[PDB]
Formats: sequence, C-alpha cells, structure tokens
Amino acid sequence: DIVMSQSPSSLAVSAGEKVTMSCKSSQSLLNSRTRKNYLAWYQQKPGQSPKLLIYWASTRESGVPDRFTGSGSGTDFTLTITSVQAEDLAVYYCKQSYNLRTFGGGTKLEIKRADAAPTVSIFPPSSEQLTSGGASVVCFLNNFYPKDINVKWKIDGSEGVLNSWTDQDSKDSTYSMSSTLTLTKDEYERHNSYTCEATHKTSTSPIVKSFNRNEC
Amino acid sequence: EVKLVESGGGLVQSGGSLRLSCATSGFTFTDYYMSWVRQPPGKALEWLGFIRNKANGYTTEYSPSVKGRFTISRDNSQSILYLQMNTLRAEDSATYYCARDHDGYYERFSYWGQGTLVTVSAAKTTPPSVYPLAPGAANSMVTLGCLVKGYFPEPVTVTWNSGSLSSGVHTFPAVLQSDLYTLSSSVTVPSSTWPSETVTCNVAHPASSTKVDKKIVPR
Ligand SMILES: C=CCO[C@]1(C(=O)O)C[C@@H](O)[C@@H](O)[C@@H]([C@H](O)CO[C@]2(C(=O)O)C=CC[C@@H]([C@H](O)CO)O2)O1
Ligand SMILES: [Mg+2]
Ligand SMILES: [Mg+2]
Ligand SMILES: [Mg+2]
Ligand SMILES: [Zn+2]
Ligand SMILES: [Zn+2]
Repeated sequence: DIVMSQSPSSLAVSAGEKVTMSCKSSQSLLNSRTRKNYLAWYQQKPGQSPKLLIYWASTRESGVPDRFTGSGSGTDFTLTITSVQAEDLAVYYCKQSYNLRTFGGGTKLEIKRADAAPTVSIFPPSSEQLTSGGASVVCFLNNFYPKDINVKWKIDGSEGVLNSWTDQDSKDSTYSMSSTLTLTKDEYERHNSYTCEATHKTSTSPIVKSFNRNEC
Repeated sequence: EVKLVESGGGLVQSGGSLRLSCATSGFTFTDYYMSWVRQPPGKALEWLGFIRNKANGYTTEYSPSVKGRFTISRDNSQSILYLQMNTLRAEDSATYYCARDHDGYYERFSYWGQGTLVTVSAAKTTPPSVYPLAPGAANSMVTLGCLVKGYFPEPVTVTWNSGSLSSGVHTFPAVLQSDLYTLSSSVTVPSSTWPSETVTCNVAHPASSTKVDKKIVPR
C-alpha cells in the first residue's frame, strides 16, 4: 500500500527563523511518464480547512509566499519555511497522488515567543443560570506564553472544573485558557469568596482574581 | 471565485446511514475529479475516495478503509458531489471535506470546502444554555464573554456583534464532560465602549437549529 510518514510530530520555532520538515513515502512517487513526483503539501491553520501550498514536490502554488519551498524526490521530501511568521502556525500535511491518494500524519508547527504573563478575569454566575439551580464561575487567563499554566480555585479561602486552552494566536503567538467551576446553587449560596489563582512562570506571585457574593 | 460547500453533517446512531453533499461553482465541474477527505477531531487527514471526470467516465475509487460501505456520486447538471455513508460507527465521527482533485494535467487538490461535522453516537440532541459573562465590584480595557453550556453534538458557532467584533476574540474549544459539551468565548474591548455601546454574542447550534443573541448587560 503506500505509507506516508512525516517528521517531526511537532516543533516550535521563533519568528524570523527557518523551519524544516520531512515527509517519507514507502514507494517512490517519481512518475516515469511525466518525470514528476506526485507529492503535495497542504497547510491547515487552527479551525480552517487544508490549503494547497506546493505540488509536484517543488511547484509553489500562486498566492503562496516565497518563504515556502518544497524539495526532494522519490521517497523523501522536505518543506522548508524561511523567515517564519506568526501566521505560519498550522499543521502541515504531505500527500501522495501516485496511486490513489494518501496523506501523511502531519507536522504541527508552533511559534516560540518571549514569555508573557496572563491577563486574568473572573465572572460570577449569571442570574439566568442561577434561576435554573446551577452556578458556573468562569476565569479567563488570556494572552500568555508559554502554554503551561496552573489554576487553583479557592472558595472562602480553601482550594467540577472544566479547563480549555485555545490554539496559539496567529497574530501574537500567545495562548489563552478558560477555567469553569460549576456548583449547585444551594452550594454556591453557602459561601462568600470565590477566587481563581493563576500561577505561570512569568511571576513567582500568582495572579489572584476574586469576587464576594455580598458585593454582587 | 471557486466555491465548495459541504452540507449534511450532524448526529447519527451507530449502524445508521448518512448522505453528505458538496455544492460547487466557479469552475468547469465535469473537467475535474473530486475527492472526499475526513479528519477525526485532533487527528490526521484521511483520503476516502474520488470520482473521476467526464474524460474518465466518472468512475469511482475508495480507500480500503471505506470501500463497500461508502459511495461517491455526482450531479453533473448542478455541479454537486455526494457521499453516501452506511453502517456508521464511532470511528466515522469526523469533519468531512470535499476537495477539487485531478483535471488530467495537475496533481493537486486546488480547493477544499469548509467541512461538515459527522457525529456517530446514541446520545440525544441537546441545545446549549447560553450565559453572559459580565464583570462583577471589579481599567482601560474590559473583557466580556459567553458561556455556551451543556450541548450535544458539536458544533456551535459564536460571533460577537454579528461578526463586527473579530479582533480581541478568543473562543475556547469545547470540552466534553458527562456526555455534554461546554465552550466559552471571550471578547476584549475598550471600557469607554462598553456598556455605552452594546456587546452581544451570537450563538448557533445547528443540530437543534438554536439561534441565540445574548446581550452582555452590566450588573
Ligand atoms: C487518467 C488516468 C489515470 O489517472 C489517475 C487515476 O487513477 O485515475 C489519477 C492520477 O492522479 C494519477 O494517480 C494517475 C496515475 O499516475 C496513472 O496515470 C498514468 C501514468 O501516470 O502512468 C497516466 C496515463 C495513463 C494511465 C494508465 O496507464 C491507463 O489509464 O497511467 O492515475
Ligand atoms: Mg489574545
Ligand atoms: Mg464546601
Ligand atoms: Mg471494485
Ligand atoms: Zn463558607
Ligand atoms: Zn478502478
């Protein structure tokens, strides 16, 4: 069958630096009739469809930046990105069309940038939720780098949580995370102080955001 | 302008069937092979099959992963591509894309649709509750949000001010917890602009045909 394999699985590169990624096929993709390699590269940015970048191994599609170059032949192929930009964050797939079609497993390109502290916001439950008998408390930790972050919830001073990270931002290369604590209304109404505390490598001091039910 | 648009995705039970469509314009449809490609959430693209062009008699080919279970057809009068899926299983849950394929000359998929999400599950459709996130008691900038809680299946769409607020928006990927998804979206604006101007999140959950506008009101 034709097995397509890519390397690395993932990597991170700083803007302005060079990116190199590899694609191997189990059979030569060099078509003897046309003497071209039937190997294409696609870029898939977060939440978007794949977009054609390169085909016949080295032909750059119109509208694709000069910084993307495809190379190689037979069983081994390379996509090179020079002077990588923040917007280049994506999964990159190679695909053979020598015999039907088969995609590689992809390479995830992340962007390395300077450490950045999160901006933290806390939100009390809405009255339209409380009327239903539930109480969700939400904390947004926005625009930070790197991705690893710790969130603790404290209720009346002591430590049902959904955490979600965004994909990296295409413009500033930061991450954001939402943490949701869900309680029953009966439990919510027993306590006064609700606190989310974010600890990130950017400070030894946790960022603490809080509200008190009596001040609502 | 080339357009490809998939439709027909949604929730179906294991063992069930579903047919997807892909409407096209902006090119000579019969000149082109057309492929279907799927992608399970967070996983790689998988080529499924193609149907050839007029020159090659509109014959079909399939990955062994789906041969005998999926069928590709095309309406050449209307420039529409179809995928008939039978005996669906958990592993078929994925975004399905149509892609314009070979023309006899170029080896490339030049264009792809936006994709349509198929969920194979016994779970019921459940519309979201949508709750505003307004600051408590608590700056140059202000951050607001909406919490889109307890829905099934994916997806939902979230916009702010009918898409006029796009900068400074973050939508947090849905997380599944005890059989329902919850997602949230944040928007950051200058505090001189809210609450003096209206900020509203617009939420749609196609499986339940839910449409919600939730104005973010100061407490
Ligand atoms: C039009 C015929 C073949 O094209 C496909 C196909 O299976 O339909 C699709 C193409 O993307 C590519 O995979 C080619 C494959 O390269 C075989 O194509 C050639 C060849 O390159 O040798 C080209 C012309 C004739 C054909 C066969 O000998 C007879 O149809 O081989 O296949
Ligand atoms: Mg941001
Ligand atoms: Mg307690
Ligand atoms: Mg057969
Ligand atoms: Zn207490
Ligand atoms: Zn055949």
